[PDB]
Amino acid sequence: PRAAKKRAKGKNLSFK
Amino acid sequence: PRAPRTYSKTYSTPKRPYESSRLDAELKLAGEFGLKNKKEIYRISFQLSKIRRAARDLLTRDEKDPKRLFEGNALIRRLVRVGVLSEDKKKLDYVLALKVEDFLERRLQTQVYKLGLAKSVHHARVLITQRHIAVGKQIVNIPSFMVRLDSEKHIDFAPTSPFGGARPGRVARRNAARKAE
Amino acid sequence: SELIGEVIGARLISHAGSLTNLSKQAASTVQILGAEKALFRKNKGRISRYLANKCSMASRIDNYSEEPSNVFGSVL
Amino acid sequence: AVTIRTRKVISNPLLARKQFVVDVLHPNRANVSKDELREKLAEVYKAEKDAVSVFGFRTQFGGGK
Amino acid sequence: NPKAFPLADAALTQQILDVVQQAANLRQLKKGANEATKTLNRGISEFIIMAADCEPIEILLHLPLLCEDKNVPYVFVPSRVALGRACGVSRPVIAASITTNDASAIKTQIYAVKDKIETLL
Amino acid sequence: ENPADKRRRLAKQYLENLKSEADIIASRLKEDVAEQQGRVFRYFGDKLLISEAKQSFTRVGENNLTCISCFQPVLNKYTFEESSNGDKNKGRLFAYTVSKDLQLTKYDITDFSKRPKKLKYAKGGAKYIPTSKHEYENTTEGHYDEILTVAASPDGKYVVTGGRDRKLIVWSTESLSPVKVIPTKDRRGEVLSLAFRKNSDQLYASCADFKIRTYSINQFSQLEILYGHHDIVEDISALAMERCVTVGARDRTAMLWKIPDETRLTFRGGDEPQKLLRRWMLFFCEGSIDVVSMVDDFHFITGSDNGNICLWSLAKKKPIFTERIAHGILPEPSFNDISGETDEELRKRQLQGKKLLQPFWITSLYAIPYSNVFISGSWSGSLKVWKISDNLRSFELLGELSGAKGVVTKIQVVESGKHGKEKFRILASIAKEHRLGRWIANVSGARNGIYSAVIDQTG
Ligand SMILES: [Mg+2]
Repeated sequence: PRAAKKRAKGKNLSFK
Repeated sequence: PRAPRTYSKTYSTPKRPYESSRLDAELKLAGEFGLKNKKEIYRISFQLSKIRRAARDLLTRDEKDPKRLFEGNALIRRLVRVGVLSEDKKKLDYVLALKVEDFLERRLQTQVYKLGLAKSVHHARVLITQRHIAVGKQIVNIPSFMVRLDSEKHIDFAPTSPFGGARPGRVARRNAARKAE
Repeated sequence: SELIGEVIGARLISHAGSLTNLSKQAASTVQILGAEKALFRKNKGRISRYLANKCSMASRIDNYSEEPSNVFGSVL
Repeated sequence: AVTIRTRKVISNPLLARKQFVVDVLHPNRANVSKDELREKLAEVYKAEKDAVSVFGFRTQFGGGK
Repeated sequence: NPKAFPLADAALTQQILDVVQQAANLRQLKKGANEATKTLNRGISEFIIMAADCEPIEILLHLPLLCEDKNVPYVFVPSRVALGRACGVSRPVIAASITTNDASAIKTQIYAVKDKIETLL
Repeated sequence: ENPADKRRRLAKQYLENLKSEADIIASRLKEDVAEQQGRVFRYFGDKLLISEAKQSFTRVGENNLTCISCFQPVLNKYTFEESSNGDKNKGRLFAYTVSKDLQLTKYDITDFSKRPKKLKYAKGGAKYIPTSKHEYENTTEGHYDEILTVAASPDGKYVVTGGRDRKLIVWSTESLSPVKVIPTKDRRGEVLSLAFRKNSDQLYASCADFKIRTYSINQFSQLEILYGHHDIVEDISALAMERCVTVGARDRTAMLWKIPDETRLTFRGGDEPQKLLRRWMLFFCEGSIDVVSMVDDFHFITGSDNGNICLWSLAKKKPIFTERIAHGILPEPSFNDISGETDEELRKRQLQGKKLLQPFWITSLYAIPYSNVFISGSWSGSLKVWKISDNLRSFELLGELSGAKGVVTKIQVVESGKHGKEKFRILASIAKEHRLGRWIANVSGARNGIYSAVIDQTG
């Protein structure tokens, strides 16, 4: 039987 | 207790240090490349001796043995990457033909001198130790830094350095203030 | 000859000693070959230096060409 | 200007949280306080400041990051 | 037979134009026919790069004569507009020279071309 | 009347508009959100009509027109408000142009039938030379050196320029009034290319000091400097995401920067005529990569000085497809002037047959975002339109536009009309000399002006 298939991203903010 | 942290010496005293030929050779090397003391020459001689002994031992083995192929390929790759060994020069026998001088040119101080950022090896060392030189995005203050072929052509003045774009140092702005006053 | 003149250019050839010799010299050298008789002649000096290069330019057309023409010396 | 960047983000419903690595780019500045960074992370993640924690920040040699 | 001889191929021209660009950054490059004339006189040149499409061509045929007399390798590249761009100057260049410096950071690359140019001759 | 209800009203009005325009509605909504998915979704190469394009050339006083940037309002689906800066600028198209004469000029191109119409301009000169001589003090309002590039902010509120004066001056679109000057702060940091991130205020600047600089125009501040190129970064392109792409000129290396990941992907051509000739059984070696345009978030195209247009994919380091000598071979030098010999046959030998012949350079190359068609430029005297295959593995010559005569320093495209029926206007800057320098010999008939071509969709 086959194994289970494989399966939050970076976010950016600039201030000042 | 905590597990030991291993360590090793990076240099060894030559076999009979006081040879006049050896003294003059160390004099020439230190003067040409601006080495602080003999320990640097001993260190690089130790490294080169290790490399060349390994090359000899691999050469003793027959051609096509797994260990010879694997270790020789790794050693040639590392020597080519660091820049001592040229691309057309990829054989262990030519590794036996290397000299300390090649590693000496591969020092960051020498590269800074040659690239024209500094006109003299001592000026280059002074620039390195004062945080004015950056390899890529990284500021390097170690003259003994070994420069790779790819890293060779990214050497520049650091952005933070007064020569690389930042504001003038303390001396310049102090003089400007006193002149203004 | 067309650039400067038959008499003047010939003196330059003789001053250099041979048309081959004159061509090999640099432009700055060619200027001082003809600086003893004022052949090529602050604004005045600039034209003299400018002409000296063109004189060096024209000589090359002549020496290394088997059958030199005057088309280039004319436009020069 | 200061740039805040989140990487290697892993959702941990066992602890009911978000774990990640913070990269702070701060040109011409010594460094950024944990408080201010908590403000900005809270705003970015649309969560309370009280729910945001940050630690283990080391300035890379030569500064600026 | 042609006055421009030897004329480098596309592969060779690419490598040559690579070296000349590097020599420009390191202040080891003399640009212009008059400069190339001078460096030969002082004997401080490795080899002379020349544009075969120069307008007219002969105007740099004194450089080969000086080179062959002094035993300096020389080669012709097809394009002057290309050569000038490699040198870093904003105008076409018909002739160029590499200044002698055994203590330059690009010694190996220069000698690599200096080998091939010799084979071409 | 809470804010959410306002969004409802705009969307409800928006949906009614789609119903009035028209299965179809469902597809259009997906098309509206095709942009975030970084894939080509505008297959309109076939329906173009190049032969019927209305071409026009408009002369400009400025010498050596260096670059052009066009701003187009776009309706934002999230808020249903147009990108126009002000109500007066609703549905107005602007084009900004720079030249070596230190002059910035804006034109109105809204009326496709009519030629560009000048509105305002600003000119620099020796008045703006900095007295301090220090890099950090190069904060003068105007330019004092050649301006090479210009870019328009997607919000329509600012236009930014750069050049050999090692400054980045951002101007107000309405009055062309300087509002901030950002020195690059490096001795050889001459700005060579600007690309605005699509629908964002982020700016990517390529400098001659071998680095790429990122800015936030809204904050008027620098963000990050990117390292890794080995030679001058002559061109830069950007799409919706942060993946900008560059070309390294003599480095012959095109690099894609994953700014979020702080990683970079390296691509190299690696073509050799010897193998090319053998597989055939004139092929010119690549010298430098000068132009780049990103067709898709996963694909991009580059142009070299050997006349090669190469298509690339992020998966593959090598080119997937190449088009050699795209713009043809340069005219052979005349025999009457190659040498001074009287006999003609002597002069012909100096031509050395066809060995001296060299190809045209790809001075300009632009691809419409997320489309299957892109345009290339040179001083051959015609603009060539190419269509990419559906599988994104090859492209062909769609057509040509011969109106342009001179060096095509930069190309831009603008669209107007309904979604189904769109009119495309091609605006290309034409100059008598190459933007970076004066290497190129004077081209017969070349003029300084803005080339305009208007192309229609029928089928
Ligand atoms: Mg410091």
